[PDB]
Amino acid sequence: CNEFYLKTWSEWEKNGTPGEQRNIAFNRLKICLQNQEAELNLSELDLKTLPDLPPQITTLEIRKNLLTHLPDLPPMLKVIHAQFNQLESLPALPETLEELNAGDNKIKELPFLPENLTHLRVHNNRLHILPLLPPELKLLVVSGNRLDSIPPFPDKLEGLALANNFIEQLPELPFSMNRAVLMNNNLTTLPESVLRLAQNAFVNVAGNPLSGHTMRTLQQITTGPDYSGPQIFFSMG
Amino acid sequence: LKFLQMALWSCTRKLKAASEAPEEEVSLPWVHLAYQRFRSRLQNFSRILTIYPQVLHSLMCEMTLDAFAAMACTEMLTRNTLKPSPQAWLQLVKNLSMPLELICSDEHMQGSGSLAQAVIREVRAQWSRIFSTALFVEHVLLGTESRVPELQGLVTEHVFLLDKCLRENSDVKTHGPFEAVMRTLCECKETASKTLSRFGIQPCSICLGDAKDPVCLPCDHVHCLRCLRAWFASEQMICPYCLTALPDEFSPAVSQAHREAIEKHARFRQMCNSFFVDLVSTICFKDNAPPEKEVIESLLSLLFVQEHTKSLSPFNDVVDKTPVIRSVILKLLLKYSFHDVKDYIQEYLTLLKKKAFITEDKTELYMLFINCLEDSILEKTSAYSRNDELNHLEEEGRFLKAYSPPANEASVEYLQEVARIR
Amino acid sequence: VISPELEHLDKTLPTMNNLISQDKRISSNPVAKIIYGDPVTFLPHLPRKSVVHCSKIWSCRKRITVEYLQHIVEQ
Ligand SMILES: [Zn+2]
Ligand SMILES: [Zn+2]
Repeated sequence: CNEFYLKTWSEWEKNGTPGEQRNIAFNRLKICLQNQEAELNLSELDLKTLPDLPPQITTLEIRKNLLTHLPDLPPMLKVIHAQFNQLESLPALPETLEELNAGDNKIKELPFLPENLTHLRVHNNRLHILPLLPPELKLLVVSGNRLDSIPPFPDKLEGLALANNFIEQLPELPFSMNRAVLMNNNLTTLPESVLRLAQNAFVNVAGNPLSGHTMRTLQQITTGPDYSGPQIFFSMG
Repeated sequence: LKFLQMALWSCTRKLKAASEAPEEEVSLPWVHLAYQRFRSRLQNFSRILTIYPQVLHSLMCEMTLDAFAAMACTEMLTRNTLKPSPQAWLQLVKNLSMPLELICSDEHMQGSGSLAQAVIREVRAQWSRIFSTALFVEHVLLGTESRVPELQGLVTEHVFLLDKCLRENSDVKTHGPFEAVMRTLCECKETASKTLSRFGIQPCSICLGDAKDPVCLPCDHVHCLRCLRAWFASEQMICPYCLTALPDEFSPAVSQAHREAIEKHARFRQMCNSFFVDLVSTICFKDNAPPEKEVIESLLSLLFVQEHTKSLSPFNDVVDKTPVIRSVILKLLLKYSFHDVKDYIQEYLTLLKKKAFITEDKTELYMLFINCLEDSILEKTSAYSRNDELNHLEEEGRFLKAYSPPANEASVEYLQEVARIR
Repeated sequence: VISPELEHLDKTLPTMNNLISQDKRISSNPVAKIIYGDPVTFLPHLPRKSVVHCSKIWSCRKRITVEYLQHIVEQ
């Protein structure tokens, strides 16, 4: 089907409207297809639509394009950096997805997150609720969205970002945490467990209308140096 | 001269038909009476033709030539949109506004027959639409020209899209047209944002405003320098919005392209906001009848971001860092009779005071209301005649006789009593 | 010479008002306490329950005129 895949890409090419560096895309796609390169690129070519691209790729940059929708994603496309497309929603994430960036897209609801999603970045979408997270979610970036509630966090939530969201209360952050960012949410109160973390976790809660008594509580607890907890921040200026 | 003859002739026929008796003969005296009774209508028609003589070609028992002239004008403006040049069309619209709004005035057309009323019914939809479009030009287009000419073509296109969303029902005092204008202005702003930077424009993921002193990165997300200084504490220079792998040696700086882009989008947002404000003030809050419930509810829902306060705007991208309160919508609603708008004003007051933007010691907030209410009365009272002034003073005496007194809080009727008493 | 002085009236006038109101010649007068201070200190009949029964809600107010607009434009 490789012949049909590049053929369809040339066919979409004949649809080439102004601004679309489809020539460069077509060469990159064909070289990848014939050399069966594990990676493809489409960045900055102002594309508005994607045909089906080579299957055996495990990485891809399609950033800074103008797509509003994606075709089926290859089963092996582990690593997507699709920042700044115009996708209104995310099609099927393959089995082996290990990393995705979907910044500045127009998605409003995500498909299911596979088991191997060690990293996710979906910043600046228009989501209102998040699908379930896998146990190995070493990273979740969900900033920029409009989430009013947040599902549970898995075993290994090392990296987290939640800014610009509407989350009001946070599940328990286990010792897996090392880099938390939770600013400008609807945070009513957040647990003391954030203290139990290691001595190196960055934890910011700025911009939130948190309980003034909860902040005074966390100062009282940390200023009781008995804690070996992380470095906690509340606002800067 | 022929058309003025036809007008004064129809006026004379109408006036004589009410001669208390049959109108066997139409003598010369009635021509003066018709002129005296229909003076303003005829002078307005003359003014119209002076402004837009072409109307004559469009024209070619009752006085109707003024209304037909108005309809002709609104058509030779809806067809001649932005011709010869945006400034000449805007200026023609503006000049005609006074006579067209006179013709669309119920008092100006007292005694108008069914044909004149039927004409004016449509002339009002056309004029409201033309005025909405004229304000959109004046604020977004012309300003775009000097400040952000890269967008001048796109705003030109959206000018006509505005005319079309108002075409069918141009009474923006209703819900459909108001929501449609808002949808149009949001689509225009989004498209302008995509134009000024094909990576778009997004606010600083730290301060959630637009990135003053923009600092771009190998991931193209934008932040402020001062925000990156505060951010650079330790082990956490890697962007939050992205969790990028940082080569620790990285040290940022200002990328000019984005500061210019942001400046352009801020000028654009300021112009669109000024347009929405002017539409609300001039068109929506114009009639001698208050707008519907849904329009006012929507305005109040917009003033608050779900809370944080902002200037009167349809965009959820500008916010008063401190909870600022401003008098605009109160001044607009109070234009009408307090008895109709009191529940809107009390909903506004309670919605501010719902721990949303004010906490306690609200004596200054109430003074805002007290002054706005006082303005409404002063505004109305300065219109009164001397006999109406004496009648008003009598009514105030009767209110002072009738006035007699919960605690720990005020209400808009109580604040209105306080304003009136003051 | 004069303009520098008028520019700062928002600050300079409260100072003089205080110095006059606090003078022994005046501070023992109730009318002054009504004009400058809060009479609640010295009038017991004054209600204190409703926010509307404060001292500011019953304070003076800037009368809007053509001349005041003219001054503001000039500034
Ligand atoms: Zn910032
Ligand atoms: Zn990034």
